[PDB]
Formats: sequence, C-alpha cells, structure tokens
Amino acid sequence: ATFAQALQSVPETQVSILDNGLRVASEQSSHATCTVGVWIDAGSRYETEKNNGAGYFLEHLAFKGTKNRPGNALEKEVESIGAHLNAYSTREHTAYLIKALSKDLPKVVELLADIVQNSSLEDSQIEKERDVILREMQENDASMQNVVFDYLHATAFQGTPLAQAVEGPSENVRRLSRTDLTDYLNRHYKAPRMVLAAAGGVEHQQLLDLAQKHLSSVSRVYEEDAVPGLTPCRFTGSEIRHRDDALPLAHVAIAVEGPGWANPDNVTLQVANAIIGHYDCTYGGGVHLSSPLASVAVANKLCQSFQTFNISYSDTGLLGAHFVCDAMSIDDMVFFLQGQWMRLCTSATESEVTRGKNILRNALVSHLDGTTPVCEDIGRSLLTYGRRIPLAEWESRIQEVDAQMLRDICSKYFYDQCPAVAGYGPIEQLPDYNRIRSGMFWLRF
Amino acid sequence: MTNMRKTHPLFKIINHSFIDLPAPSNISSWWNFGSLLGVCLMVQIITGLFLAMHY
Amino acid sequence: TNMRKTHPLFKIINHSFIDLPAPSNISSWWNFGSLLGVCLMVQIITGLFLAMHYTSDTMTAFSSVTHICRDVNYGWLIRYMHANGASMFFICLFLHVGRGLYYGSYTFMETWNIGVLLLFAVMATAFMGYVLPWGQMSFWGATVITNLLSAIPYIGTTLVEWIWGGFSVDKATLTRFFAFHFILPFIIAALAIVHLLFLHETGSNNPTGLNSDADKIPFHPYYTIKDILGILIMFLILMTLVLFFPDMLGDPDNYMPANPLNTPPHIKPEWYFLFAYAILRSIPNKLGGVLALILSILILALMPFLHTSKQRSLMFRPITQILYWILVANLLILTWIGGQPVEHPFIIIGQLASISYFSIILILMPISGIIEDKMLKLY
Amino acid sequence: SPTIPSRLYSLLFRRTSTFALTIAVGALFFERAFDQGADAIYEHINEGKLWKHIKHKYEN
Amino acid sequence: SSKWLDGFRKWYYNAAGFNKLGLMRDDTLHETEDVKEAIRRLPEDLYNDRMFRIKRALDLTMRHQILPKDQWTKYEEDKFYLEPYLKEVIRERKEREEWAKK
Amino acid sequence: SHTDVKVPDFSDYRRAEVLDSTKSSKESSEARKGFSYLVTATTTVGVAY
Amino acid sequence: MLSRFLGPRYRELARNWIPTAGMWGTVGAVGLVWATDWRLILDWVPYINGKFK
Ligand SMILES: CCCCCCCCCCCCCCCCCC(=O)OC[C@H](COP(=O)(O)OCCN)OC(=O)CCCCCCCCCCCCCCCCC
Ligand code: HEM
Ligand code: HEM
Ligand code: HEM
Ligand code: HEM
Repeated sequence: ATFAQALQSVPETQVSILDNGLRVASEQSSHATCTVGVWIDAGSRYETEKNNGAGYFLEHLAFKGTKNRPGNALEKEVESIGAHLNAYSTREHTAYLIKALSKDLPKVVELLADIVQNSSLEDSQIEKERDVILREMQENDASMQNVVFDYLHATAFQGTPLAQAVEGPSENVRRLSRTDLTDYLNRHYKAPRMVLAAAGGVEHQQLLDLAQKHLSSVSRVYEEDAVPGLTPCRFTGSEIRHRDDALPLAHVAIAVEGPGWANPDNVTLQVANAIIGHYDCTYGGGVHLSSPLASVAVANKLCQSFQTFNISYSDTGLLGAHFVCDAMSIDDMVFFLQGQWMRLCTSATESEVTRGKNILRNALVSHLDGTTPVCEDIGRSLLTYGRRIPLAEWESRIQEVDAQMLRDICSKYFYDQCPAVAGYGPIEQLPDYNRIRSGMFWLRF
Repeated sequence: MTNMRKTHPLFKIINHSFIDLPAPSNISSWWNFGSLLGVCLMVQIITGLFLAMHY
Repeated sequence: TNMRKTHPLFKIINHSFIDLPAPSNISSWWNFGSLLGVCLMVQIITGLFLAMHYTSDTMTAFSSVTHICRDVNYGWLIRYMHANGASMFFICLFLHVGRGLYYGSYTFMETWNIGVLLLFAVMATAFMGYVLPWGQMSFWGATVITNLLSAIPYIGTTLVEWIWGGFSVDKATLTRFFAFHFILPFIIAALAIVHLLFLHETGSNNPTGLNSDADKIPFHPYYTIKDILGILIMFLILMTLVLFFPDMLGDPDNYMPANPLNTPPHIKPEWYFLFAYAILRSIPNKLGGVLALILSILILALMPFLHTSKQRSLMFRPITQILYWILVANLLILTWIGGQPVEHPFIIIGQLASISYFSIILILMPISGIIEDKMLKLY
Repeated sequence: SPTIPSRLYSLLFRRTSTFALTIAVGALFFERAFDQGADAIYEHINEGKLWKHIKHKYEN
Repeated sequence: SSKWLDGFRKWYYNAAGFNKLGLMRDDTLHETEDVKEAIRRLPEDLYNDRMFRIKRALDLTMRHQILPKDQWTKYEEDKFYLEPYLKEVIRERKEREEWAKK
Repeated sequence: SHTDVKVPDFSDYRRAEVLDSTKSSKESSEARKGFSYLVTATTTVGVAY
Repeated sequence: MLSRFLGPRYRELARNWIPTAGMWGTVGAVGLVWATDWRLILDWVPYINGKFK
C-alpha cells in the first residue's frame, strides 16, 4: 500500500454548525474510549492588563462546582465512571477536555454542558484558588524553560497583549474579583467561538443530538455590543538578559518573527526545523546523528540540550531555537546554531530536504495517534483554520517542498532579520545583540 | 566543525586582543588616544618609508 | 610565586625556550634553525654599523664603502662580516630547507609556508643589498635581472619603470633599494616570530619521524648548550671566511666603479642565486624562463601535496634517499652551470639538469614512495 | 507603493556581493561627480587667476 | 614472485633499517586521523609494547647506535598488529565519505 | 515572579513607523534596513574614494 | 574535487555558489578597472570619460 491511499483510508472529520454558531466536529474510529472537549477562543491575548490572569483563575475554578452540582459531586460524576477530566489554556485557545468510555457518551456531554455555561464561583473558592495560584507561580518560576519562554514573549511582543503570560502578574492575582470573572465569562465564553470536538468511538449524529439538547442555550449575543477585535501585534527585535550566576547552567532562546497559521510556507519552515531538529544529553546515536548542529554539539560537548520551535498565533508567531548549556560554551553554541540557519538560507541540498520531509511525515502521522491528540487537532484546527485539514492534504503540501523553495523561504524569514533573545542563568558569555545581528547574515553571500 | 576565530593561533591572538576583548562600557573619548598613537605611528612608518626612498 | 611561570613576559620565554618539550634524539641539523636566527641578528647588527657611514647616492656610494674600509676604525671587519654573513646565512638557509625536505618536515604546512615566505624575503633582501655597493657587478646584475623581470606583456614594462623610478637603473633605484634593504630584515624577524609560533603548537620533528611524545626533554639545559656549540662552530667558519679568505666567495668585478657603458664579459649574480639563474637560461623564452624560476622556487610550496608514503622521514626509504641525493647533486651541478658561460656544452647540461630537477621533485619521488609502499606489503 | 529605501534593500542591499557591487559602481560615479564638482567650485572661487583661465593670451 | 620477490622483500627489509632499531613495520607508520584512531582502538598490551619500542628506538637514535644483530626484528617474526584496526578505520571513513557524496 | 517583569517603555527611542504597537512589523523593516545600510554604503563609498 | 568531492551534492553546492562567485568576480573586475584606471575598458562608458581615463 502506497502512503497516499493509506492516508486516504483515515476516516474524515465531520463538521456541523448549530443555530448558535457553535461548531460540532467528530471523528469516528474503532476505539472503545472517546475524548470529548470544548475549545474556546479565550486566552491571555484577549485580556486588557487588568484581567491579565482571568483565564487561568477561571480554569482553576471550572472544576470546583456548578450551579446544579455543588462542588465535589461533580468530581463523583467524573470519578465513578473512570473518566479523566483535564483543562489547559494557551495564549489564544482554552480547552476543557475529558476522556471517557463510549457507553458514558451522553452523560459526559452534560458535564461539558455546565462547565462552560453555569460555573458557580463561591468566594471561599476565590481566596483558596488565589493563594493556590500564588504558590503555583512561585513554584513555576523555578522552571527555567517556562521563564525563558515567558521572557521571550515579553521581549518579542513589547506593549502588545501577546507579551503577557497566561497566569498574569502576581498583583492581579491578588486583585481579581467575582464580577471581573463574571465579565470575562460573559464576554469570551460565547457561542460562535466554541468548538465541541469528539474523537474515537462516537457518532456524529448522536453527538449532534446531545450537543443541541445541552448547548443550545449558549449566548451568541453581546453584552455591550462592542466586538473584541484581535489586533495585529508588533514584533520587536530586542533582548532580555536575566543574569543569575548561582544557577548551574543557562537557558537561552533566540527567535524571529514567523507567519502564523494561515500562511502555507509554515509547512516549509517545519521542514527547516526538521533539518536541525533537537538534541539531548540522553540520546543514543552519538556523533552519528544526521543533524550537523547535534553532531557538532556532541563532538565538542557544547550543550546539554537544544530544540527548535515554530510557535504560531493569529497572523504572527515565533520561529527559532532554545538551548540549555553550561556558561563556557554559550556563544559557541550561538555561532554554530546561526551557521546552520545560514546554510538553510544558502546551501540547502535535496538530501537533507528529503530527510526533513520524511521526519516531518513520520512525526505528523505519529503525533495523530490517540483520541486525545486527534481531538486536540480537531478543536485547534477549527479554531485556527476554521476547518479540519485531512492528513492527505498535509502530505500533498509536504511533497511540494524542494530545496529551492526551502532556501527561498528561509532567506525570507531568517536572513538579515532582527531576532528576539532571552537568556537566563550564567549568561555572561552570551554575546551582545550586535554580534547576533551580525550573525544573522553572511559576508560570503 | 570548529571556529577558525578561536582555534587558529594568530586568529586566536587577534581574537583575544581586538575582537572578543572585554572592554569597559563607559570609557570616554580619552581612551581613543592609544589607537590614535598606534595609527599615527603607522602613518609615520609609511610616510618615512616613502621619504627615505629619495633622502 | 616564581617569575618563570607567572610573570607575563617571562612566561613566553619559559614556554618557548626553557620548559619547552623537545625530542631527545634530534641531530645537529636542527641547530641550523637557531643558527639562522643568530645570522639574522648578526646581519642586522652589522648592517646597522654599515648604515652609520653609508651614503646612498650614485656619486658617493662606492667612495663611502671605500671610506668604510680604509678610514673607519675596524670598518673593513664589519663590511666583510656583513658580506660573508650573508653567505653563511644562505648556507644555513639551504641546509635548513634540506632538513625540511629529508625528514618530512613539510607536513607542518603553515610552518612550511611561512618558511617559503621567509625565503622569498631573504632572497629579495640579499639582492638589493648586493645592488647597494654600486660597483660594476651590482649595476649590471640589477639591470639584467630586472630587465628580464620586465618580460610580461603589457604589464611588465610599466612595472619595471615603476621599480627603476626612471628609464633605467639610476640614483632613485639606488636610494629606494637602500630603504627596502634596510627595512626588509624586520619583516623577516617578525615572520620568523610567526614561524616559531606556528611551529610551537605541534613541536619539533625527529629524524626517525615517529611520535616523540614518549621521550621528550626540556630545551634547557640540553639544546641550549647544543645551540651554543653550534653558534661557536658557525663563528669559527664565518671568522675563517672573513679573516683569511675575505673575497674567495666574492666577485672581483664589483671592485670597479659602476661605469654604465662598460658591459662586463660575464654577468653573474652571487652564488646563492646561481642555480635559479641556470634554470632561468635553460629555457629560450623570457616568459618561460621567468615563470620557470618562479616554479623552481615555489615547488617547495608545492612539496607538501607531493607526499605519498605512509611513512614520513626518509630514514626507512632507501630509494627515495637515492632520489634525494640525486636531487642535491643536480642542484650542485645547476650552481656550477649558472657560474659558467652560455656555451657548449653548458647549455645542454643545464637543460638536462633543470629537466631532471623538475622531474625528480614532481614525478619521481611520489613514484618512489608508492613503490616503497608496495614493496613493504602495505598497498 | 514600496519606498525607495525598501527597493534599495530588496534589490541591492540584501546580499553582500550586490552590496559590494553597488559600493564599487557608486564609488566610480561618485568620484567622477565629486571631482568635477569640486574642481568647478575651485575655478569659480579663483576665476582669472589659474593658468587655464589665462592660457589664451599666450597660447596662440 | 615465488623465487626472488620474497628474497627481495627480505633484502629490502634489511636495507630499510627499522629492524635494527627494534621497530616493527606498523610502528613506522606516520600518524593521520586514521592511524591515530587505529592506535586509540588498540588494546593495552599492544599499545604499551608499541610505545616502549618507539621510545627504545628514540633512545637508540639519540646515541647513534643500533641494536645487536640477534635483537634485530626478524622478517618472518614481524607481526602486522595494527593493520586490521587501520583497515577497519579506513573502511568506515570510506563509508562516511560515500554517504556524504550522495 | 517571572511574570511580574515587563519591558519598559521605549517610545522615546523607537522610530516613527514602529511606534504604533497595534500595527504589525515586516511592512517597514525593509525601509529601516535600507536606510541604515544606505548610510553604511555611502560612507563606504567615501572611504573607498 | 580532489578524490571525494565528486557527487550530486557537491554539484548542487556548485550550482548554488557559482552565481555568488560570479557576482564577486564582477565586483573584483569593476574594482580593478576602477583602481587601475584601465584605458581599454573605462573608455567605453559615457559618464566617466569626461576626464578621459
Ligand atoms: C641491489 C643492490 C645491492 C648492493 C650491494 C652492495 C654491497 C653489499 C655488501 C657490502 C655492504 C655495503 C654497504 C651497504 C649499504 C646499504 C645497503 C646497500 O647496499 O644498498 C644499496 C643502495 C640502496 O639500495 P636500493 O635503494 O634498493 O637501490 C636501488 C638502486 N637505485 O643502492 C645503491 O648503492 C645503488 C645506488 C645507485 C645510484 C645511481 C645514480 C645514478 C644517477 C645520478 C645522477 C646525478 C645527476 C646527474 C646530472 C643530471 C643532469 C645531466
Ligand atoms: C608610543 C606611544 C604609545 C602608544 C602607541 C601607546 C599605546 C597604547 C594603547 C594602544 C593603549 C590601549 C588603549 C588606550 O587605553 O588608549 C594604551 C593604554 C595605556 N597606556 Fe599607552 N601608549 C603609548 C604611550 C604611553 C605612555 C607614554 C604611557 C605612560 C605615561 C602610557 C601608559 C598607558 C596606560 C597607563 C594605559 C592604560 C590606560 C587605561 O587602561 O585606561 N602609554 N597605550
Ligand atoms: C621608521 C620610520 C621613520 C622613517 C623612515 C623616518 C624617516 C625620516 C626621514 C627620511 C626624514 C627626513 C625628511 C625631512 O626631514 O623632510 C624624517 C624627518 C622627520 N621625522 Fe621621521 N621617520 C620615521 C619615523 C618618525 C617618527 C616615529 C617620528 C616622530 C613622531 C619622526 C619624526 C620626524 C621629524 C620631526 C622629522 C623632521 C621633519 C622636517 O623637519 O622636515 N619620524 N624622517
Ligand atoms: C629566514 C630564515 C629562517 C629562520 C630564521 C627559521 C627559523 C626557524 C627556527 C628557529 C626553527 C626552530 C628550530 C629548528 O627546528 O630548526 C625552524 C624550524 C623549521 N623551519 Fe625554519 N627558519 C627559516 C627558514 C625556513 C624555511 C625557508 C623553511 C621552509 C623550507 C623553514 C621551515 C621550517 C620547518 C619545517 C621547521 C620545523 C623543523 C622540524 O620540526 O623538523 N624554515 N625555523
Ligand atoms: C636591517 C639590516 C640590514 C642593513 C641595515 C643592511 C645594510 C647594508 C648596507 C648599508 C650595505 C652596503 C654596505 C656594503 O656593501 O658593505 C649592505 C650590503 C649588503 N647586505 Fe645588508 N643590511 C642588512 C641586512 C642584510 C641581510 C639580512 C642580508 C642577507 C640577506 C644582507 C645582505 C647584504 C649583502 C649581500 C650586501 C652586499 C655586500 C657586498 O658589498 O658585497 N643585508 N647592507
């Protein structure tokens, strides 16, 4: 069987629209377990720096009780069937998802009926979640990777709603009140911004009947009739450097502005990342990895680990690399990393393009294994693209990438650009911004 | 692959002295005079070399 | 605490001459390298004491040199040790390059290339210094070799008018040659510093060619007193060559004043150029002769890419030893032929000598290396 | 419309080899223009005094 | 090949002269990356024997002496200890080079 | 807190075309690079002359 | 291409880098005729020929 018709044998996601504008999408497979979730366009980018932690505080409180099921009884409704109830919030998308069995498919929709509609916010829960979130961020600032990524968003998107963290500053956490959470729920938990996704052993018609009978009362109507626009954000080439020499080793991330979701050359950028890839100190290949950055990083013992990311948002994003290493090699890692980017702008040959295409194909198919990743892709794709892209379309878009358009796209996005730098730890040998800006181009080109 | 700036020996010497030399950030215009003395010494060598061709 | 390892100026001297690891089995040939440095200092020092009385003017250059010999206190001593020290400098230089060729020392490619740059610089310095006393042979040798340097079409005539500073060799050429001859040994000294710096990253070679890291000794006190003994032997040879035969290597025709209308019956350079001269006139085409001189001196630069054996030294290669000694014999024959006039049978001997020289360096030594590799059952 | 510095960056200043070619050709044209202009300023400030202004009475 | 080539090999082994310093053939090989890796892959016994033979040869060439004739390395007893390691290193380098070609 | 930090106001220093925070970049970056590299190219031309 | 640079990949590197090397050679030739004031090639252009070098 050829890969194309094997990819065509995957069942298609079925999408339908209620009269509220809420989208309902399902994908059917042969599993005995299903994953049902609600995806809302309500992140930290929709906040106005006085409700900067409203989404995090709400997603803390969302499993603490409704106006019909008071508190822990809701927990029993999840725990007496073995379902796993989960939630997360990015800067743009907020998901409440749950994994259960198929026989419990109606009743569990009931939970997603009243999690996003009839949340009850008791005040004792408000101060309890207030100091829980305070010690949660006091725990989370120890993780240097989250600190570096939040610093990168702070220095890359200065003065924009996309710089602020999902959790927000500590002063708002001690300042969010009941009415502000009510206003956030009224403005952002509306009907046309919500996608009910299901993956696994579900049928689309039964899911539609349950979705109608439960979520037909979601608002669709505005409070003050003022549409919250999702404005463009100004990327700013800059640096931020937090020097703390007591830390054992440093985390450094360098990014440039990338296109987002709607631009198809994102797929080309993914192949570029698949040329450079990732490396960790606990790998197995050694010096014989195909990535030249990883091979030189294990040959000279430069870094503890590095990875490449392509983070996207509405018409914007970040595209770059993040490495943790000891201090004495930091600039050398930068030099080698920058050199790899310049090769992808100048000397891209078909062998590494074929290798990166194969890596992206295998990673893309193997990522969509499991009802929870399939439901995540359905909800995120209908929030971002407005439709679910079948994997055959992804295969057709991948197959059109050769070396010429790869180095064209990489010269567009990487060559002679102003990056955003975020360093944390013993970063004295991290070079000054003029050295990185000089490393963004070659004099031999 | 290596870095020819930090491994080649005379490139290592000029990298230590001229490229990756840690200098204070706040030194004023009075610190330009050492390089001025060096380049004026070089000007004296070159102009005297061309003067001694006919003297 | 100690100044030998912590003081930033004495640390360099300790790293280069005191606690430097050197092979324990290097022969006397290695002393030649230090001898070259000593000759450089000697030349510079003696050159400075010639410069306190030399007058760079075509009317008063020959007269100034005679005034140095006849009226300056011990001025004859300084002039003749400058001349015979140039000769001893070229002797030590030739044996240094022969040591580099025989014991496979050209695999230090950066050291070898800074070496051939040094060789070019000292050949030009000795040329302009020989022009400086402004005798018959100085004027006519300068005119001959610069006029044949002019052989390049559309470029060489403007270059020779620029070098001469006029229609032919005149006072401007003499003064600019004095300035260039004074200033070139300091670029030579700096290039020797870079030469030693490029050497010291990897250490010296040994006559066996093997890794001497199993047995190395400090430079002090062993090679200190060995190079002192070599300096004393060299000063014996040099002072015998000054105090007893002061013009055996010289040319008597340089003792007449430069008459521009008196073409000598023979025109020669000094002996250390003569072999290249015999490669120059071995081809009856001026572009071919000048370019063949350039290849005859730059085949040393081409030498590290003509190495084919899996061994390094010639100590265990008898056929390539035979080819090397045939090459040295051919070089001696080329020197004798360049001394000789352009008559029968010197023209055919010089042609066969240059052909065999280029054939031995270019073709025959890699063939001998691969033959010995096949002979030792490894290829 | 795209601006004049935008077209200059996208067409000439992006690569380094085109940057160097632009610098060389601009140096040629600029030495021609600058030498002619500075020379013309020099005879406009010193009219009737240079030899070129007075090589008409005696040149014949 | 039968009669005198082996005899000429014996005569050339005597004439080259590394046997009278106690060296084997593979001790005389000039180091490259391949030879250094092959030396690095040697076991401890052969490595120590090689390094002792090398420094004994350097001691002998210091004093401009040779070994006594009974201590000269015999042509038949000369073992080629290194060349399987060197051939394996050369083979894997050729594999890496031909992969880098395509 | 790592979320308590934010970049201070650079509106005294940044250029006029990048002053507006609600307008995306990559529309005027070519003009800024062209202006700065035009200054660099013109002083290189003068130094070469 | 001494012994082991012969392959499709180094052919692709050459096809990527000959345009850059050609542009650099154009830079070198223009700099040569600019600095040396060459009589053959600088006498074709209309602008520079006002001073006739
Ligand atoms: C098979 C040989 C047997 C020899 C036996 C000798 C007696 C043995 C018993 C007594 C012991 C004596 C001392 C032993 C010394 C070491 C061993 C030995 O004899 O080696 C022979 C020696 C080197 O051996 P190998 O390299 O194999 O010889 C190849 C020949 N080309 O090779 C030689 O000595 C031969 C050297 C010949 C060189 C001829 C050079 C002719 C060309 C010179 C041109 C010069 C330039 C001329 C001008 C050119 C332009 C016109
Ligand atoms: C021959 C002329 C001289 C040359 C070429 C020369 C060269 C230099 C250079 C290149 C520097 C480093 C750059 C700088 O700090 O300006 C320097 C610094 C210095 N020089 Fe000199 N120098 C000369 C004369 C002197 C003299 C006469 C003195 C002593 C009075 C002196 C004392 C110093 C000191 C103390 C510094 C360090 C100042 C600092 O670090 O702030 N120099 N010189
Ligand atoms: C090694 C390099 C140098 C050479 C070859 C050199 C050569 C000469 C020559 C030939 C002259 C005579 C020309 C004339 O006087 O009109 C001269 C004059 C002079 N030199 Fe130098 N010189 C050198 C370096 C210096 C330096 C470093 C200085 C000090 C800054 C210096 C100061 C002078 C002065 C003051 C004069 C007198 C100028 C005059 O009155 O005309 N020279 N030099
Ligand atoms: C200007 C004259 C020269 C000077 C002052 C000079 C100086 C030196 C010195 C001091 C050494 C270290 C001592 C030694 O090992 O002998 C040396 C070694 C060396 N030189 Fe030169 N050198 C000169 C010319 C050359 C030339 C012309 C060449 C190239 C043919 C050359 C190639 C080498 C090499 C290859 C070594 C390494 C010795 C070894 O490890 O076998 N030198 N030189
Ligand atoms: C900076 C150092 C040097 C100075 C100032 C210098 C200066 C002079 C002067 C003034 C003369 C002419 C006086 C005379 O001919 O007796 C001369 C001649 C000469 N120099 Fe030098 N010299 C220097 C270094 C050298 C070196 C390194 C060499 C060797 C390559 C050399 C080779 C000669 C030769 C061959 C002559 C001609 C000797 C003769 O009259 O036959 N000089 N030098």
